Amino acid sequence: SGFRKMAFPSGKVEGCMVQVTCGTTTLNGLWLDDVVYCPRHVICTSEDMLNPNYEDLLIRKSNHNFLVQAGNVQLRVIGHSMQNCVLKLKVDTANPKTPKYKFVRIQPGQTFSVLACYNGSPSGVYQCAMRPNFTIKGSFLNGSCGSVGFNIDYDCVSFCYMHHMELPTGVHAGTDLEGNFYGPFVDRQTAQAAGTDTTITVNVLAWLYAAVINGDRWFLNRFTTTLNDFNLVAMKYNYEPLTQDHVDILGPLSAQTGIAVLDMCASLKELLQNGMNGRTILGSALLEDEFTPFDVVRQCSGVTF
Amino acid sequence: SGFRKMAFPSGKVEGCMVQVTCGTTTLNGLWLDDVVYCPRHVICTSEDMLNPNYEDLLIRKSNHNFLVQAGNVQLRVIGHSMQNCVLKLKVDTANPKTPKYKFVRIQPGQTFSVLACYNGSPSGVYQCAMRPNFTIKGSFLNGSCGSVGFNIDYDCVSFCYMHHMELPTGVHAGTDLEGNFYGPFVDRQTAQAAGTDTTITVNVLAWLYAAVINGDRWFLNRFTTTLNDFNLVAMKYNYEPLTQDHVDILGPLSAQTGIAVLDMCASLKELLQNGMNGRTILGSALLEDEFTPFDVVRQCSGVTF
Ligand SMILES: *[C@H](O)[C@H](CC(C)C)NC(=O)[C@H](CC(C)C)NC(=O)[C@H](CC(C)C)NC(=O)OCc1ccccc1
Ligand SMILES: *[C@H](O)[C@H](CC(C)C)NC(=O)[C@H](CC(C)C)NC(=O)[C@H](CC(C)C)NC(=O)OCc1ccccc1
Ligand SMILES: [Cl-]
Ligand SMILES: [Cl-]
Ligand SMILES: [Cl-]
Ligand code: NA
Ligand code: NA
Repeated sequence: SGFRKMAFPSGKVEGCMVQVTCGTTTLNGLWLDDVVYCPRHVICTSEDMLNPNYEDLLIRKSNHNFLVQAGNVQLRVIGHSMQNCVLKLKVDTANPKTPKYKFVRIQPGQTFSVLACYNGSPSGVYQCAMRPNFTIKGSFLNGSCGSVGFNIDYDCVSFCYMHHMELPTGVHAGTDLEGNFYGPFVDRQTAQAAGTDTTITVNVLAWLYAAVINGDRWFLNRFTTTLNDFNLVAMKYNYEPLTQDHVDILGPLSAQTGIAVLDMCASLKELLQNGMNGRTILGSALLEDEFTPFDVVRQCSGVTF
Repeated sequence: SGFRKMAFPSGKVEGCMVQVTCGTTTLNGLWLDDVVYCPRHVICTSEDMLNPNYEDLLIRKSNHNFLVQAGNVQLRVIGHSMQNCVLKLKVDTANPKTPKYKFVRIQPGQTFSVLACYNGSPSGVYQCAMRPNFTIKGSFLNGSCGSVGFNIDYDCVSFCYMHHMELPTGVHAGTDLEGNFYGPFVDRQTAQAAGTDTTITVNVLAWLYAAVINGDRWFLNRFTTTLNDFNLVAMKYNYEPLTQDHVDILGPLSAQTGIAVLDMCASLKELLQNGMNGRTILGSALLEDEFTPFDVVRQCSGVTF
């Protein structure tokens, strides 16, 4: 038993990380098959970043302006192109460690693992959620750009996130691997703000099922609620609305524990209106919303890859 | 910026995990060079586990009673031996993925990454601390035994933990890679209890420095304290004593932030006596003690491997 914020094993991704240097700027790239993906702002100076014209900047660059280094090996760039906010550098050697992979755009609330890298080398791995305001609360320092987020499905790596910037609040923004930002953000150093973040209600309920599975039951109550009445309370505490689709996705956890989804909603309702009274749930004094229903099933049934 | 519970990249360890089957019992082994390490209770039946005589049980086993499977490859066992609570199976093939490694016994308070595995395959990776009562609060299901804990130092994997059992409280116990349990526990299914757990004071202070580095400063106060006076308060809240060695280890964080260690102790003192008043520190309503001082420096300076 036990319940931890668990990341995916990172070896399949570690074997894809490289270092991309253009001019004096160095960040990470993702080497799949014969293409290296990296944030396009690698082609900027420290001065360009206020409002760069990336089209113009890339036109002035030749293949040999991009230094791509896999470990100590030197990769030869034989082509370069821009797709939205990411650079695609064609190299002369396919990565022999290329896993089976897919590029996917995740939805707010879904979780993934981040392999935080500097200079093409891994620093650490951690799990996090795409917030409802399309930011993530990561741990990223200068040079971490080009670090990727991912999920694993049996043997297939689903890449969903490439890191590009930090907004003043310590919050992090990036793109999918097709180069489109999550949220309204742009890769230039002009003033930008994330907008209203809310709590991922379906994930909190998932985590309450996780607590029951692991023996924390004090919050189960005799009350029940309707879906609309629950959302009346949720909205007041800046929780995302719970939809019928969310109810369906919580179905299997409800079946495993024998606690109807609306009965668990009624328990959450009381927690929101009364607090925890200095009690804890899975060691936490706050309601946790970075576990999806599938994250709970995976970890509590021991799914492997 | 940002601060997350970060695990080490797990690829070097993933390449060492195998599946060991004896009779009907299957757990994980660690394949380094030409030796596979696994928990010795793999040689028990479901009935033996009450009070096995492992010496006797192993004597009745032949090399071919141990089925060792690396992926789909079948390893040949050519030798078997017992060191304390772990089995050492000699195989006919060195692991080609063997990293540079060391076996180390960590001390209470120190952190490591756990690569949770089933049937020799990774399920996930998470960071945790050796509690003062020599247990860990992990996430382990049946079949997870033989999963290992580890740290990385540049290129060297320091293996410190092999998982063996769960005590009734959902708490987890295991050995170092020489087979000796952390704590007073024994690998048989007789009644056992962990004993008094306490909060890892030096780690909480580390995490308060981490909060300052990341911009949370509301808890810094004008007060100061002596080391003995702080420990008078700490003991009352079941915090481990802070020693002069702990002060020295916090030195570099104190120098980076400009906050003397005893001034941070004074801030912790007020937090303990007054609570947080519904405030949070790095998103947490409770004081976090699973980060060592070096974990904070690593993550906040971007150390790589
Ligand atoms: C890439 O490694 C690096 C990672 C960060 C964690 C530092 N990203 C950048 O340097 C990035 C490059 C630009 C061209 C996309 N810039 C930022 O992320 C920048 C961070 C600095 C200012 C600390 N943030 C930024 O410009 O945010 C928009 C903004 C600007 C001005 C006022 C408010 C908000
Ligand atoms: C190995 O994969 C598995 C992992 C656990 C997470 C289930 N470990 C065991 O099966 C282990 C084998 C014994 C011989 C060391 N047994 C236990 O960990 C056992 C767990 C069961 C009872 C759920 N725990 C145990 O025996 O604890 C001691 C005990 C016994 C009786 C009363 C209180 C405490
Ligand atoms: Cl309804
Ligand atoms: Cl908390
Ligand atoms: Cl003193
Ligand atoms: Na209603
Ligand atoms: Na004193």
